[PDB]
Amino acid sequence: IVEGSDAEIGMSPWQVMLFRKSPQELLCGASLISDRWVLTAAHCLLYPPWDKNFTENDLLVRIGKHSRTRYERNIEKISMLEKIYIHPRYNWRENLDRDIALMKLKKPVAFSDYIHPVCLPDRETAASLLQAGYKGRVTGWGNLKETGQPSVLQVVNLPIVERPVCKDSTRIRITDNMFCAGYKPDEGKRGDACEADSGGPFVMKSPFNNRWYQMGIVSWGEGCDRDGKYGFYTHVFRLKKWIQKVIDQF
Amino acid sequence: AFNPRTFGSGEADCGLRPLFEKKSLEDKTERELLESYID
Ligand SMILES: *C[C@@](*)(O)[C@H](CCCNC(N)=[NH2+])NC(=O)[C@@H]1CCCN1C(=O)[C@H](N)Cc1ccccc1
Ligand SMILES: *[C@@H]1O[C@H](CO)[C@@H](O)[C@H](O)[C@H]1NC(C)=O
Ligand code: NA
Ligand SMILES: [Zn+2]
Ligand SMILES: [Zn+2]
Ligand SMILES: [Zn+2]
Ligand SMILES: [Zn+2]
Repeated sequence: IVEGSDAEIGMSPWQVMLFRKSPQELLCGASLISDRWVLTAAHCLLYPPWDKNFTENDLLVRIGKHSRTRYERNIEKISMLEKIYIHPRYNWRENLDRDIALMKLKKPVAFSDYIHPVCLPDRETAASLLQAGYKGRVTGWGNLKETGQPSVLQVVNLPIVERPVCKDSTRIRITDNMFCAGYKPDEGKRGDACEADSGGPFVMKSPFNNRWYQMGIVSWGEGCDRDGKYGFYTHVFRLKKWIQKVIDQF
Repeated sequence: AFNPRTFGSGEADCGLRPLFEKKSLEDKTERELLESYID
């Protein structure tokens, strides 16, 4: 996260850290949507060009983590994966269309003050909150700038950007399965997700029922926090049926 | 939306943080989002 701030303790209890098992290496972010299901970016799991094609056993996830250097005994939880599900129509060759994947934990985790799931949007919530100008929140342990890495989870709030403006900021082919967010050069504020923030959640607090909902997944961008450029996120609501199909399948 | 038996738990106890919403406490930047809703 570039130009962000430290997150307070327990501010993002659905925050998940995706790790490479051997050798241990932080790879991406992810989010906890239930006691056993974790959402993340497909490219975090499958991106052949970067020699990424992980199997359940190549990875570990850490939940409720406050520091990346030490182990909070009975606070942070390390879980193994039972199964990985990548969207079948994920286009890694071209524009990362449908950059979404689900991972089922081997054993469900107990919720605590530091571990709790984020909500997934319903039709009504998505309609009223997913509008240009409305701000969301992105969190992550990724790079502090185009490069280093933070010792505390980072956070930044960013406005959703109108489609036409997103489309003009890049020549990469944008789809309805993506939305972008970030401040315009003229808005005077900065901030963006960056390398290794992929998979992290872009969340919005519903003023209605006071619950946090995951609207997007950090997916891609060109550089980090550059003027006239915006971060792209997987449009979660648009792909909820696939999520339903997968979770209600297995 | 989700069958509890597959989803697990959480559908009904999501998006409410123990250390914030559960204690009626606002985090330090949350108001920025609320204000972005206000026109
Ligand atoms: C995997 C993630 O860590 C990462 C998140 C990037 C978020 N960046 C900003 N500014 N919010 N994604 C990437 O690194 C992805 C993976 C594939 C390459 N990529 C890119 O962002 C490229 N820089 C651009 C791109 C390449 C191919 C298809 C779409 C975009
Ligand atoms: C993933 O690795 C498996 C071999 O272990 C391979 O069959 C599959 O085609 C790979 N997925 C690709 C490269 O998209
Ligand atoms: Na920008
Ligand atoms: Zn500091
Ligand atoms: Zn290749
Ligand atoms: Zn701690
Ligand atoms: Zn609870």
